Amino acid sequence: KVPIPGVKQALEKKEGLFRKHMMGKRVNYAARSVISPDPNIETNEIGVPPV
DNA sequence: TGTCTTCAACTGCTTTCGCATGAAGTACCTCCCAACTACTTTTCCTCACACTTG
Repeated sequence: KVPIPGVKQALEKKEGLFRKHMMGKRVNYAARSVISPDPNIETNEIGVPPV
């Protein structure tokens, strides 16, 4: 009945410590935001909000 | 003596990335707690009978 996981469960499945914190990670110096159109910028630029 | 064949039980996975917002188990046990009522507690107060008198 929901037995605390051991190191084998800790390392595998969807997570696989390898998959959730090694093959992909959170990163610093990053932001996420809803994108808004704008034709006046270059086609190679990105409009960054002053925040 | 030696090699071969099918079935059923067992293994591991089968969208990604984030918000929310975290909450909730529970038997067995209880000692603690809050209660109503009664009972008990500490200081204080005030009167009273007998022998004897004449």
